[PDB]
Amino acid sequence: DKPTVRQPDAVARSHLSDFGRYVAECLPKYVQKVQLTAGDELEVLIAPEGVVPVLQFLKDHHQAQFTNLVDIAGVDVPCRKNRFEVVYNLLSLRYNSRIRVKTYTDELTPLDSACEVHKAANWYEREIWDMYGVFFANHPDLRRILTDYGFEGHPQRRDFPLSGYVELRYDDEKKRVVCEPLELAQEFRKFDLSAPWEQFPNFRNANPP
Amino acid sequence: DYDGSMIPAEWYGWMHYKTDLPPIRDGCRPKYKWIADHSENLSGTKEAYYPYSTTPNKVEAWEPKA
Amino acid sequence: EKGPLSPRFRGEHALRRYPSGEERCIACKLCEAICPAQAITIEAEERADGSRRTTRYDIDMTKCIYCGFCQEACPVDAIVEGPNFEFSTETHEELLYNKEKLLCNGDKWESEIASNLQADHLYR
Amino acid sequence: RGDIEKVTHTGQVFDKEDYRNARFVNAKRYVNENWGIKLIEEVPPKECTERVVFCDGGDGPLGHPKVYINLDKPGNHICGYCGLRFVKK
Amino acid sequence: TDGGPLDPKTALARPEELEQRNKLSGKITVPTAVNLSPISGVPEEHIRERRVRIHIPPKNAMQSGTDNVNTWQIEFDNRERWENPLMGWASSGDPLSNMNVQFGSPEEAITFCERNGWRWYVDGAAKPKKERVKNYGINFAWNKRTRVSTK
Amino acid sequence: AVQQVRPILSVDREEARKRALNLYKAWYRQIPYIVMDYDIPMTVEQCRDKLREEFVKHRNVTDIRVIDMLVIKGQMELKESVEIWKQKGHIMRYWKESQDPKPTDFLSKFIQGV
Amino acid sequence: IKASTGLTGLAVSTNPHHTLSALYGKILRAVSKMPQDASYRKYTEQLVKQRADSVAQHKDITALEKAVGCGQVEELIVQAENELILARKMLGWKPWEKLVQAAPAKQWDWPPAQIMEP
Amino acid sequence: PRPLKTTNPAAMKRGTGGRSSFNGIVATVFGATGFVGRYVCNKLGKSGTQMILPYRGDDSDVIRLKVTGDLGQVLFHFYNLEDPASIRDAVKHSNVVINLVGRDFETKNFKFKDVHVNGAERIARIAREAGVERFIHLSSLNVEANPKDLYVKGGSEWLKSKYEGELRVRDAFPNATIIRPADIYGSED
Amino acid sequence: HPAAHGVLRLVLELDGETVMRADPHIGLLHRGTEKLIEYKTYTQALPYFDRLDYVSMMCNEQCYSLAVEKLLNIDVPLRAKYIRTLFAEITRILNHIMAVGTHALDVGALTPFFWLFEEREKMMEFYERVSGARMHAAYIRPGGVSLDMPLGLMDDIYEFASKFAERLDEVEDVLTTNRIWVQRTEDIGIVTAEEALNYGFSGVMLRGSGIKWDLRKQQPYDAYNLVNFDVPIGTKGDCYDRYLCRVEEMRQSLRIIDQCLNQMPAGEIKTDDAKVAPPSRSEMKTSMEALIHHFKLFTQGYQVPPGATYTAIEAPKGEFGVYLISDGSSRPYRCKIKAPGFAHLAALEKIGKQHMLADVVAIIGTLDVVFGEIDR
Amino acid sequence: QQTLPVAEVAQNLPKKGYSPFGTKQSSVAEWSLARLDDLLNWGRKGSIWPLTFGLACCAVEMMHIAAPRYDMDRYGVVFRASPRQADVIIVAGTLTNKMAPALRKVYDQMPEPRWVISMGSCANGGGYYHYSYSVVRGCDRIIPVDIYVPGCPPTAEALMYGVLQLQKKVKRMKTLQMWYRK
Amino acid sequence: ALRRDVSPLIQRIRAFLLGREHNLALRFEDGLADRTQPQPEIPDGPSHLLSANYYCQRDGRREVLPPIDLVEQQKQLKLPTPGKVYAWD
Ligand SMILES: NC(=O)C1=CN([C@@H]2O[C@H](COP(=O)(O)OP(=O)(O)OC[C@H]3O[C@@H](n4cnc5c(N)ncnc54)[C@H](OP(=O)(O)O)[C@@H]3O)[C@@H](O)[C@H]2O)C=CC1
Ligand code: SF4
Ligand code: SF4
Ligand code: SF4
Ligand SMILES: [Zn+2]
Repeated sequence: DKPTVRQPDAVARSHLSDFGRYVAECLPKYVQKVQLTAGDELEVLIAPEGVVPVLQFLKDHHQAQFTNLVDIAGVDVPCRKNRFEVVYNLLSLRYNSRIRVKTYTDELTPLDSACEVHKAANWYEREIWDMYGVFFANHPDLRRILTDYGFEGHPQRRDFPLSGYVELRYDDEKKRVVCEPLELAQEFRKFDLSAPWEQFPNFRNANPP
Repeated sequence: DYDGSMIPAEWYGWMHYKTDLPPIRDGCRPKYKWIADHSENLSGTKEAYYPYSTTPNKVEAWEPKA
Repeated sequence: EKGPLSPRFRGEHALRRYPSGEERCIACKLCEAICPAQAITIEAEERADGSRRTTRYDIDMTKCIYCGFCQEACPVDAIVEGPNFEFSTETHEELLYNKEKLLCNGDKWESEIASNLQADHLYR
Repeated sequence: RGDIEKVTHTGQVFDKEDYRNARFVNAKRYVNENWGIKLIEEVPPKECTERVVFCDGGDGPLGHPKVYINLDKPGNHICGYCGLRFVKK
Repeated sequence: TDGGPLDPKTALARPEELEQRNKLSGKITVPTAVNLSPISGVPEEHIRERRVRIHIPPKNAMQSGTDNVNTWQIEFDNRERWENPLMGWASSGDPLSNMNVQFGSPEEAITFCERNGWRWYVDGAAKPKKERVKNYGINFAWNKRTRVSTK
Repeated sequence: AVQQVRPILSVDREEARKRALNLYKAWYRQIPYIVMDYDIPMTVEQCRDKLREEFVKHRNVTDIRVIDMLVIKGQMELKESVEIWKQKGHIMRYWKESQDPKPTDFLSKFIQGV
Repeated sequence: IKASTGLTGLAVSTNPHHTLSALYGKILRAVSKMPQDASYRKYTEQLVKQRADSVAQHKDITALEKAVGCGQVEELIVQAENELILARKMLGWKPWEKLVQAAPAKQWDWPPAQIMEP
Repeated sequence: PRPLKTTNPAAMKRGTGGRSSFNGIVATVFGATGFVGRYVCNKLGKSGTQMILPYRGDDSDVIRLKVTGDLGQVLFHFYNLEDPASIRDAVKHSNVVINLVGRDFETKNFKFKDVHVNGAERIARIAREAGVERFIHLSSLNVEANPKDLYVKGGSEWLKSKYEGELRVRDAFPNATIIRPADIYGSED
Repeated sequence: HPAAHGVLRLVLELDGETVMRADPHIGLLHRGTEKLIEYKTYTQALPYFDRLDYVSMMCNEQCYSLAVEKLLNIDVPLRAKYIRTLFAEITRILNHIMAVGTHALDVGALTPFFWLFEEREKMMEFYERVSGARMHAAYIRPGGVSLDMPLGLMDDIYEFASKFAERLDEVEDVLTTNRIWVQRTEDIGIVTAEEALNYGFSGVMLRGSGIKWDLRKQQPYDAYNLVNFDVPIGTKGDCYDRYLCRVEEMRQSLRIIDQCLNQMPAGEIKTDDAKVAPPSRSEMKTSMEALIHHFKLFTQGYQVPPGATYTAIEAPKGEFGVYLISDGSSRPYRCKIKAPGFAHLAALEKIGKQHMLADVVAIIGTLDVVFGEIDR
Repeated sequence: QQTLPVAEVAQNLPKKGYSPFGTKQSSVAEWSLARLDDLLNWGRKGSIWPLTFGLACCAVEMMHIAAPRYDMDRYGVVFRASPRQADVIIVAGTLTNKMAPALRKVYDQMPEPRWVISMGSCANGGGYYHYSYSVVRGCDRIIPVDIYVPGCPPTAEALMYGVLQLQKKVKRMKTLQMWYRK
Repeated sequence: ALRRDVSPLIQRIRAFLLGREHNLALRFEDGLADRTQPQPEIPDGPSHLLSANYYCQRDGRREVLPPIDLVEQQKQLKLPTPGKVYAWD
């Protein structure tokens, strides 16, 4: 009746809802919460210790068969006490479905590596350590994968300046490139893109304490 | 010394197939009095460009002499 | 022989002006705010005759990406990406356009830009 | 050369002692000659009869947004966008 | 458990390695007041000189909306800028000057600042606005001065 | 104000102290190789001081977990230097040679400007 | 006999009926050790019976695959080899217990960093 | 209290000292292409100086110095040492002039008379006319009024010219600084 | 090294010519793309995705565009779908030509590079004719594409397609049945099916080894519902069949264009909502609401409701996904981008183990890795 | 800006001549060097060998310059791999910090006379990633640049126009004629 | 006549070599569509109607609700599978 609004896929929504509960019974020790996102995508919020167990369960159980691990995204949120969240995007070819597993960790506390369950996470975990600074215990060989050698800090934390602290230049005295404290000809011009009027009332009262 | 940049804007569209109509065969071309004659790209030359701030300085310093 | 291109081609920039001769740009600064590369810097001041106008308009062509968002956002078609794509220089400094350089292009290329806009504005 | 001491329409120029003129010893300083402040001043105002008129820059969708002007006051009235002047007599 | 073979790694591991495999499961205690300045990678010079101001962003007087002041923030000191010699842009060698982070309460903001070694100082939280009557009928009052001469 | 946490590598400060010393061993062993295999001005005695100078930076560190992380990162560089993945430029980056001294006295800073 | 599995590096299985029967038999023994009220024990125990009987019920692998769906017999074995690993591994984790780590406050709150008024 | 030559704020010291800073110094390094010049120019570029680098030969030799500084802080100016009109153009805006012009041997167009004494004088004399505040010159350490040869019958000409060039420099630009190095080394030497 | 594509740094451990260990040192093209996106409005961040997977230009936009639409909870008009799907296939045909063209150079053959890059030049006239740029069109946008196709384009799209079969046959004659070509590819870099699933493989790497998987068929997201086409599958999981899959994909994609060109309807290009998509310029000059929305959509951009989503597409390289998070502001909170080649290069440690350089060079091409994907 | 001569005014101007030094040399020795200087420039001008750097998505448009549509090879431009035989380097892409020491070395290994071309915004001034924490803000920070080709990516013709600018820059070198004055 | 192609004899020779009749890759002005075309009249949208078009119905942004908690929304209110089985084999 209204073309602009996207049509929800109820059949896919129905299966994910019930199977979402199913996981909650099988893994009470670890599954803190299960929620169906507005995009009709399932999210499974687990405790930090339940990473390897839960991932194993989804990959090996007949009903889950989430054989394919697609991503490991890291999210930094300084507000929260355990500022770093880690999200696994799994795909199940046999059942043609996607599920998300989220977990939270602090700056220091290690996060059990999942190379075992899905050893596609060999580099994804390396990236997460490099970008955010989340350490992964039992990893084969944790090591920076993206940033420069000897780059100090972890750039993708929200508490890291956009331009970094040090630039590079060539110094003909030393016959090599040298690092100096940053000095920009034109600053990054912020823009205050903040709306003074709330637009989405549905989320005003959301998340009661 | 032929350059790709010697083509005046009148014929430029016709030369890059933007139009099938040469400047003679179209009357939609304007003839404003502030249009300028074509010019090469002048680099490595005494006639080249060089940027400069286009704003006069904002803060005036107090003059002791008066 | 060269080309072919299309009237939508994005190239070097140029500040147009009205047929009267007055500059189109009114220093609304939409182009600055949308420029993904932050390649635009504008400083505006109440002109002597009292019209909203720019005392500064700089594009850092070594920072622009020729996306074309500036010409879509301009409410008066002041800034356009002209047909020119042959403006390589021999010095980095010569690639930083200030308003006088941009205005000169808008006069050198005026005939062709006005023809592209006419043949293309309806789509846009 | 001449261009160094020329003063642009925005009103800026390097002082004859300012070192920044050094950048122009091997290049030129294009100062645009078609000053918009004078070309618009040249065009005469448009006499009208109605109390309010509109200017759209002259070419509809290729002009500026349509704005309406009120001509009750005596003085000829400038358009915000294009700078054209209107007057009722 | 069940018959199925035992893991060679744990089955053959010496008792010492199993022991340290246990206490590395651990759950040891550590004090909660920590400083992560050594590992955060900030240059030492910044950590010593630059203060951090916990504050609520100021409401825009030219608007009535408020949902853009529903957070606490951190902004660093306003170090020097200078005119750019070539084109006249604004220039600065102040990476942290660009910075901004959001928080839910000053306690979290202080907690975050302590964990990174920054020196901080909090602007006084705006006291909740006192109740205002704002009655309409008083605009038309018999003997009071609140009567409006306009409309 | 104490909390329960998961250890990083060690369980006791003494074990942490033990790990840190090993990192000093491996570096101190490695300096003679780094001088040979990198075209850099610095000599073994100068470098062996730089190792001492910087292990001193983290003089007041107390938390074992922080000491673990310093040793994780400290070890990572050594592997990247035991290998020559780090290039000539990166090794000399430990000296900040390009940056010239900034005077600390008030009168000099004032005259020099902020 | 299938000429080829159609998948690189997956070999046709000889006596898939036996290999499946052993694996399902093993799983039910590993699952048996789990506490009765564990929901995982109730589901796999229910499930593996539905797979196990079909393996014995049908003697033609093509008919077996239709009767069970869920891929070729070779994959059916590949699946079965997993829940041994899961069921065996999970006798050590004891997931059926209560929540190991109570969630922190605001740890799953979105959007973040908003003042909450008591 | 030394008077401030110009109070125009744009020509004052600004910034932290990095490449985007400004020393308020507008130098002119004659002979920047040489061995010493590569190191003088780079050290200036660190501070934020604006430098003009006159070059007599083809641009290819001097183009490598453009990396030393920042945008718009390095400018080249072709010049002929004999023609004063060329030199005035490169010294009419400078606060400092540095004269690293010299040779270890004679040429077909430039004898030690033309380079060390007549040339260096011309750069100094023109500088005083323009109004350069500072001036710097180089000379040998063993420089002497009449140096005696030691093994070559005509091996002392280079020092003789250097001494004479030193005096004419002090003659034309009386407050000129003179730095007398001895056996400089360190690469491309 | 020419075969490395100027980014890769393989620190090989050579026991003669055979490789015992390969260390793909990555990050020579890390440009912190995903941190810049956190500072840019959604529209300002669209060009960033043209740069990721820079050979599949309009396919990356589609992934980003679909992500924002799910959060915005809007639908695109019927016509815009066909334009999108049409240009997804044209991009796919472009990309496979680069893969086949580049892969041939690594082996040593030269002519297929030039015989195909002549057609590639014609194809990027259509990019230039609709978007105005031969590369990085920035054409697909969350509300649908940004402009209608020029009048008379579709005739020239047909004209190119009608002749493209012959061009692909001539390269096929010189390459497919060539005895030397088979030896340089056959049984080099075998990927067993069960290995691939565990690795996060996708795309032709997944279908090279016999797995029947294609997101266009399983999780359709555009006019792919309204078209019918086959999917190429390989049984041996080596370079050679994977090569054949790429060529066959270019045949089938040429089939989809045959249906797009005929089924294209007439209608609006953007979604109607002027609060998500800019309004027409003519309407901007006339109506007050259009001007306000134009003003706000460009300065402040549009507000996306809080939430997270993961959309993926069948990009030519593989599965390209974008895990986008929105915090209710005008800017994304975080934008993680799956690179299909990331998984592929992680597996190079073993696939090419116990092989020599001529084989490893071949494997690198068949992994089909456009860097910039791998380096965000 | 200096505008081009009008036809009637240009109708009188003498034919330009090939050499940019003219045939106005006073002496025989100077004139021979001038002509001999052209011979060098004609040589180096004719065969300019890029290095096949190809860093980022300018690199693709650096292939289409070698494609049949534009055919760099028509101008004597031949791609080469080793920096020893390569004469010109076309830095096309975003030179990140991790790369920066590698470009410097590769440039150094190139034998003189070596000219550098900067392709696209990335290599010109940092381009779209100018403010990133791991991007060298323009390759001119690292190596001298001789021609800047703007664009993102530059069109194939745009780069071709850039290459011809490098030929003209080569054509007017005064390597010999300035030795005489030296 | 209209196409600049090689002589008839070579065309036969070339045709023999390719093993198939050849269609010339090069585009000619006659085959393509003219570069100056009439101007378009792009249609409107479904919601350009003048009535019964309130944004409060058409809008989609304000209809998205927070994530739903699966476990609780039962309490307040064949084994399950993530979706429908597929034969990836
Ligand atoms: N061991 C040492 O270097 C010592 C230093 N000095 C003096 O320091 C000064 C610089 O040192 P250094 O770098 O080693 O000298 P170099 O020979 O290495 O370079 C000298 C510079 O001066 C230029 N030059 C030479 N003659 C002329 C001329 N007629 N006209 C214009 N320019 C000319 C050269 O330009 P180009 O090369 O382009 O032709 C070159 O750039 C020298 O004058 C030297 O006498 C004194 C004693 C010891
Ligand atoms: S084209 Fe895009 S990047 Fe370039 S100036 Fe315009 S808006 Fe900015
Ligand atoms: S958008 Fe147009 S009118 Fe506004 S400041 Fe930019 S050029 Fe001027
Ligand atoms: S300048 Fe543009 S086209 Fe070139 S590499 Fe950078 S983003 Fe890609
Ligand atoms: Zn008007």
